[PDB]
Order: sequence, then structure tokens, then C-alpha cells
Amino acid sequence: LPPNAPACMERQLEAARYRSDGALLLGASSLSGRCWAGSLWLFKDPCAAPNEGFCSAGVQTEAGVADLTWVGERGILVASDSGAVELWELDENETLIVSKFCKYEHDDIVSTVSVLSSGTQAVSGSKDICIKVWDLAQQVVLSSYRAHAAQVTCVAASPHKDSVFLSCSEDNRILLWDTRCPKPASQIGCSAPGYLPTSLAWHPQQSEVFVFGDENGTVSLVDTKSTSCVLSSAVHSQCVTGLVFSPHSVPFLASLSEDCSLAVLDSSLSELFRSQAHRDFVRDATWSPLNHSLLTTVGWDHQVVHHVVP
Amino acid sequence: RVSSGRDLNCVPEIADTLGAVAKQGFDFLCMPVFHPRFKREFIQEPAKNRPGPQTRSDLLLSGRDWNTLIVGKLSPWIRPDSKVEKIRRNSEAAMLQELNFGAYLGLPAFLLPLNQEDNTNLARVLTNHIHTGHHSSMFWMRVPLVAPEDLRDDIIENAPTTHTEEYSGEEKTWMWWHNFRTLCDYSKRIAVALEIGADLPSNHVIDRWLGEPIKAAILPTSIFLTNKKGFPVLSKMHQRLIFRLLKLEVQFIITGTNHHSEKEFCSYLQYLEYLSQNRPPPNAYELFAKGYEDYLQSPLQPLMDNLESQTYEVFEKDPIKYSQYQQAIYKCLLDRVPEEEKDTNVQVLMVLGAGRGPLVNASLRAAKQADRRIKLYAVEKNPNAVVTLENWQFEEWGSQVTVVSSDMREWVAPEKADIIVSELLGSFADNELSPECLDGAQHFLKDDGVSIPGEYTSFLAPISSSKLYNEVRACREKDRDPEAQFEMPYVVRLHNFHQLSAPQPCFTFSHPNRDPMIDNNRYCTLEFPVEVNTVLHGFAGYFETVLYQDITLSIRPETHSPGMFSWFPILFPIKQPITVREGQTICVRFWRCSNSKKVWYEWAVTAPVCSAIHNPTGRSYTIGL
Ligand SMILES: CSC[C@H]1O[C@@H](n2cnc3c(N)ncnc32)[C@H](O)[C@@H]1O
Repeated sequence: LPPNAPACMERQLEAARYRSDGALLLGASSLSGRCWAGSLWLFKDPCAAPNEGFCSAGVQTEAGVADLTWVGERGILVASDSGAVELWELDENETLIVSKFCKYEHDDIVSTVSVLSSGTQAVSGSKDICIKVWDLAQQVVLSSYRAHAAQVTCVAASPHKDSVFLSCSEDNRILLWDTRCPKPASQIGCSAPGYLPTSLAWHPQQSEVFVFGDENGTVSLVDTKSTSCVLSSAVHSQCVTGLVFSPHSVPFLASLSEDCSLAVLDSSLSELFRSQAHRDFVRDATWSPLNHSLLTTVGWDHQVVHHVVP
Repeated sequence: RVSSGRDLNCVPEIADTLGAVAKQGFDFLCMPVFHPRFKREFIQEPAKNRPGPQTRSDLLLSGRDWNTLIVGKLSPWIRPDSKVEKIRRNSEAAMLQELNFGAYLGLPAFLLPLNQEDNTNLARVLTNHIHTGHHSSMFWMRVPLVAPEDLRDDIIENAPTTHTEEYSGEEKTWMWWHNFRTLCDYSKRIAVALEIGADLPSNHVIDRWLGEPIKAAILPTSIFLTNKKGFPVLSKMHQRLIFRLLKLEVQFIITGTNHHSEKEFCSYLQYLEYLSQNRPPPNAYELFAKGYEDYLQSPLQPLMDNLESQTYEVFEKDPIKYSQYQQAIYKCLLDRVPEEEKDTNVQVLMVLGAGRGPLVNASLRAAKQADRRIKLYAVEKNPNAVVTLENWQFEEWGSQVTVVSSDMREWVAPEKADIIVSELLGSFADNELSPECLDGAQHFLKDDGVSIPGEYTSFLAPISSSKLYNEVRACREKDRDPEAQFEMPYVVRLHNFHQLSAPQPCFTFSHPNRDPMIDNNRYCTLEFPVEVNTVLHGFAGYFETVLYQDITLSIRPETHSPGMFSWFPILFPIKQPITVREGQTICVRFWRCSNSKKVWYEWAVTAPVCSAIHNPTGRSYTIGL
């Protein structure tokens, strides 16, 4: 048990992210009980998670963590329940996690964060309906955007373009953004409302296609240049809370859900793997950089599962 | 001076947070009772069987603190009106679960959002909770002045914000509230928590909320401008609005994070205290009326009933009113007795309905001020007040004043009067039956005698106010017609209301009445042009009276007698609120009817829709003759 690391780790795991070298980042919140807070953990041994005594580093936040993302190899970007976007930075020894900035710019729970391609900027989405573009170097907001009409559910930065990112919201809009245009946002997707979009994943190869899941368990594949929704599949029985593409050259798509299941999909959205390992909500997923068929999932049942993918 | 609370969506430890917001000056805290992101499943395994505890414990605060300091908040994932059947069901169980925990804790209010048009299933679950336990909890519906869709930045290239005016579309959130509260049957436990945005809408949108039960205004930190020194402050237009809300004694709620980082959080709160202490002070009328705002009282019937001592006491502590009476008598003596007769001619003056004698004294002060000689009869049928009169005339007035303990329609006078004086007027002028009383008395006025008052006219003005409709609704009584409270006027210091058209004269009476066929029944048709969308809940009644020539009294607002608080307006409610669209005409019909035994009124609306004829034949309300 490293110093400054809590003796116990909050029951509700939100985030699970593998760094370049294969170390596991864990975000957790306390969503019940006397104290509602959160913590950030680093597990250089991924098979030792979730155990608190076998971690490389850990720290406590003031409030829960709703979304998480790496910022390079030592930075950790946190969406807080406090309305703060937080940047934590790893130790030089990589045995502590030290707060870098805590900026209260949102007026409600920050629900989603995503780093832009340069790694020097990020976009956060919140329940206050605003979307903000940050300078991680300066620790300030560059732009604040009220494009949506309800809470922002997900913001996904473009893989290779600082200017471009997706957002979606409970106002049923999927917005493709490009801060180069004077009206930066652009409403895309089908004209029929469908169901509320809940998760977005850019495609890692074809920088003009993305996938989005909805609150009705459907996953959809979309080209930002041609026509309208070419492909979709009913993968889940409840909301789709996450979509993660595998590192493979022809990538696989991981699909998370409140129906407590994981699914792995190919390029045509057909079903390959399916896992019932979780007994509560499946919250995040990351593929291992080292072994590309290993797939980690965390959930509110406090399980960290490691899947082998055929 | 300002009751205010802090809205948070993140409470890591309830004990510290409450102390931090208590420290910053706040009177109460609005917080989640479950964690805002803790979506719960009730139907589908395994998530259904999520080990507890489902939230934090009630032992963390005292019952006193729960009861007075904590406003619950509905979790934002609860969506009873989702297009997804699974989400509709989970949210129903979740909303009941959360409302029951709120009632379990004794919370004084619980907040719920109106953030879309269709909240039908939301209303149904709330209605189904209200009818389970018969509690006293309040429910503050969080409604924005401006829907977020009508407020978004114009930054979607292929979906621009319309730059045309849409008069009714800009009122849409009032219709969210209005449907929601109709569906729920005008529960008194369901109020408005009006949320105020950075840019206010046109006045007409803000005026849709006149007459609504606003219990709280929500001010985000976003909307506070910054002054030179760096404090948070508000635009002149927001300040106008805060001033209007202060007259409604709403509780202000501050939501959002601190955006004036150099300063602390008292500064927001302090600005309101600044605006509060810095408003025009209440005039003499508004001091008298504090505590009577929208308070329903029955109209006095001084003919049929013997008024109590303290009732005459309030009649008398209105000096403005007797100044006017004195002056009306003064001017009248001079017109009737020339200077060269000031000692040969003695005017016989009769106070008809003398009470405890404030008019008897006003007449004496008037005949001294005018230096003329008068002979005074004090007529009063209330024998308890005649006790006061006869003690006054023995101790002071002497044989100048003859107290007459009689009904003026019975009294056989020994001689005729030059002047009869009376204060027989109600808030609707003739509603205390002064026409009937002065008619039975005019046979002993001289053929050239004056009556003071000489004329009076009533007035009427359609109003909107759901707050008074509900109050009237609450007045159901056992052993009478269950709608009877809607067929009968009420004296009330009208406060949280919207006046829909300018007052317009209804019934006029002149004294002495020189008809060979005296008839005090009436029929009057009025058309009120309405230039707003609104909902009609009844009619405001006022009156004017000519005491003598140019000396008048009025409670018509346009010409109100300054400083005189003897009459609040009168309210004539209707059974069924009527929707009225911009540019339409409110047509109302008013009858004065009578027996040998009863006078009464009857009224209908006939445009833009018909209402029932109210109080037909005096079934619900008479004035006794
Ligand atoms: C000062 S309010 C009116 C007063 O006039 C009295 N009054 C009303 N009607 C009559 C009447 N017909 N005859 C005599 N006094 C009356 C009432 O008892 C009350 O004191």
C-alpha cells in the first residue's frame, strides 16, 4: 500500500484505461453511503486490480469521478461531480498522484472528457449543457459552447485533428464540431429522432466514420460524408454506455451496456464475443497495448475482468 | 430579510456541506437525496439485485434539520416520459422511491424539473404519490423562463436559431407548467420554482407568470454581471424582476459554481440583501394591508348583521375618509345658507347609519369650519352602537344631537332633513344595500334636500390568478353545494394577480332617486379587450362615489383616494377558468337581483366562451334586506 493511497477503494468503478506501456488506470466513485467521493489508481500489475494493497499509486479526490482519460503518459484528466475538470499528474517516481489543477468552470456535474489529438487540449461535456475547450498547459477555458438543449452525454475528440470532435446529448443531437468554421458545430445523423444517443467512438482508421450507441441498445455505424446511417445492429437490451475500438489494424468494437454485458463486434457490427461476467453496470473497457486480444472491463460490481477475445 | 437557499448537485459529506452553506449565509440547501449518477434498475436481473445501501442514512442529520434545512431534488436520469418503455418503467419506480424517501425524511419541499413539453406520466406518478399518505410536503416544479432550446448559442451552421418573433412560442414553458398543473388537479402542494436565465424574454413572457404560485426563483451564477470593483451584480432588467419577486416573498435559490473566484459566495447572497434593503418602502396603504395579501374575507353586511365594536374601530381609524366627508358637508352648508343668514338659518342634518358617531363629529367640525348652525339627528339600528352614541351625546354632544335608535326605513321623523349623510357603501358600492336603505329614508328629505353621498358607481375588471382560484377552491364546506364557494364575492387585498383589462363602470345609483318607478335591479353587459394570452379566473370589483360635487372617494386603482384603506377590492370568482387568447374579448354579464327579503347578484361570462350563470336566485349568496 503506497503512501497517500486510501486503504479502501470505492465500490463503483467508472473508468479503466491502459497506458502505452500496459499499466492500468482506475477511476472509482462512492455513489452510495455516508461519503460520496472518488479516487484514482494506477496498477502496473493489471491482474492485481482491484486490490488496494497491490497498486503502484493511488489518491483521493474531493468528489466522484464521472469520466476519465489519460493525458499522455503521466497526466490524468478527470470529470468531477463538483463541476471541476481536474488534471492530476503522476510522480516522477510514479508512486504518487499529485493534483495539478482543479478548475470549477461547469455549473453541474462534468460528465465526459476527451483529449484532443495534439494532447495539449481537451473538450469536456457537462450536465449544465455547455461544452468547453481547455488549454491543459494554461489551465483555462479557451471556448465555451451552448449548442445543445439538454445535458451533454458524451464528447469524443477526433483521433488526428485538434479541430474536430463529436458530441451528443439528451436533446437528441449528434454534433460534429470543427472549431475552424465560424459556426463550429454541425448537426449530423438521421432526420428521424430515433432514440437518444449515449456513446460515441471515432473509427481509428477511417477518420471520416464513427459509431454511436443509443439508449435503446442499438449500435450504429455512420460516415460523415455520405447519406444517412448505412448500418446498425440491436446489440443490447438497455442503454449503450460505451464503445471502444481495438488496437488491431482491422479493429474490433467493444460495446458496453447497462444490461450488464459486454459485446465485441466486427466491422459489419456482427457479434463475436459476449460476456456476462459482470453482475452490475459495465462502465468502461480498454484493450491491452501489449497483448491485443486481452480486453479489460470494470463495472459497478467492483469486478475487474480480463477477457480473451477470439 | 431575504430567505435564500443554495442548490448543489454534489454533496460529498452532508455534515460539512451544510455547515459550509450555513456559513455563507444560506437558510437552506437543495441537494440530491440519492446520488445523481446512481442509476438504479428495478426489473432486470442482475442489476435489480444491486447490494445496498441505496443511499446515505437519515441518522446523519437531526429530524429538525431534515424538516427545515433540506430541499430534495429528483435525480436527473429519472425520465418518466422517455420514448423507451424500459426507461419509463425504471423511472416510475425510481421517482416513487425518491419521493417516498423524501416523505420518509420529512422534507419541506422536493424539486422536480419541467424541462420538456410532455410530462404527462411525470404528473401521473406525482399525483399518485400525493394521494398516498396525505402529507404536507411541497413540490417545487423547476420551470425556466426561457426553454434551453430557445436560448442556445447560434453555432449550429445547418440548424440556425429563428430570428423571427413567435409571440406564443416564446411563452411555451408557461404551457409546460400549465398542463402539468391541470393534469395534477390544481393540488395546493405543487408550486413553481421559476428559473431565470442570462437574457430575459419580452415582458409578455414574464407576465404570463403573474398570478402563478411562485414559491421560489432560481438564480444561476451565470447571469450575474461584474462591476468595476469586481462584485457580482445584475442588469437593470434583472433587478426589476427581482423587485417584482420580492413583492411575492419568494425564496431565492442560487445555483451553479462560483464564477467570481476573487470574491467568496456571500457576495451573490449579499447583492440580493442589497437589492432587498434598497427598494421603495411600503406606503400607509401597504403597511395596513400587510398580512391581508390575497386573504379571502366575507363582505360585511351591516344591515343584516350588527357589526362588532372593533369593526367600527377599524372603520374610524381612516382619517382621509372623514376629511372628505367633513369637506363635503362644509361645501354643502355654504351653498345652502348665505352669509347674511348664518345665524337665522339652522340646517337639519341627519346621519343615517351613524355607527359610533364619526360622521356625527365630522358634521359638527364641518359646521364650525363653515360657521353655520346645524341640527343633528343620529340614526342607527345597531343598538349596541347606540350605546356608544347615547354615552357620547350625554357626555359631549348635548341636545344638539338627537340619537335615534331605529331603522331608517322605519323611522317616522319629526321633521325633514336639509342633508342626509351616510356611509353605507361596500367595496362593490351598493353591496351593503345602501340603495334600498336611502330609498326608504328619502321620504323625509326636503324637496330640495341633499344626500351625501349623492352618487356611486361600481367597476369591474377581469383578472387572472390561479393562486386565488385555488384559495376559492379550498372553501368547500360540508352541508352546502360543493361549488357554492365559487358563486359568492369575497373581500380580498388582491396581490398575486394579473388585471386583464381596464376597469369599466358596472352599476350606478343616484340619491335622491327621482324615478316615479324606483327600481334597483340591474342588468349590465361589459366587453373587456384583452391583449395577452392568459387564463381568466374571475372579476375584480371596485367603486367610486361622489360625496358632493368634486369631493369624491374611490378605490378604483386609476383614481384611488390616496392613503385611504377602508375598502379592499372585492373578487367575483367563476367555477371554471377560461382560456383567453391575445386579441380576444372577455364579455361579462352582471345582474343585481332582489326580493322583498334578499338582494343578490348573478353573473356570467359569455365570450370568448360561456360560463354557467353563477349564484342563480341567490342559492349561494344573498345580502339580507
Ligand atoms: C358605519 S357602517 C354603516 C352603519 O349604518 C347602519 N345601518 C345600516 N343599515 C341601516 C338602516 N336601514 N337603518 C339604520 N342604520 C343602518 C349599520 O348598522 C352601521 O352601523
